[PDB]
Amino acid sequence: YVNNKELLQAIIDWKTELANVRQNDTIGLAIMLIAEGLSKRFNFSG
DNA sequence: GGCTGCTTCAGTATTTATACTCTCAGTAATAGTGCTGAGCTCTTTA
Repeated sequence: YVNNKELLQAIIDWKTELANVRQNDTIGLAIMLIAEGLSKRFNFSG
């Protein structure tokens, strides 16, 4: 799906900003992505 | 620049497998609750 590392980056960055409102959606798109990919796991998707 | 053929779609005729951890929360059942009366307790003296 998606490089875990870049996600660490984005979230570190929203950490730093929340240390000041919203967050980037890059990480949010990736979240949708990973949710939907897990959905196709084998116990579920049944 | 208005102009005809393809086109795509739309309308007919039972019974679903694997958290965890508090942690709280406020609730509904539930025993604590105290009456009423009354029924027996009891004695009285006429």
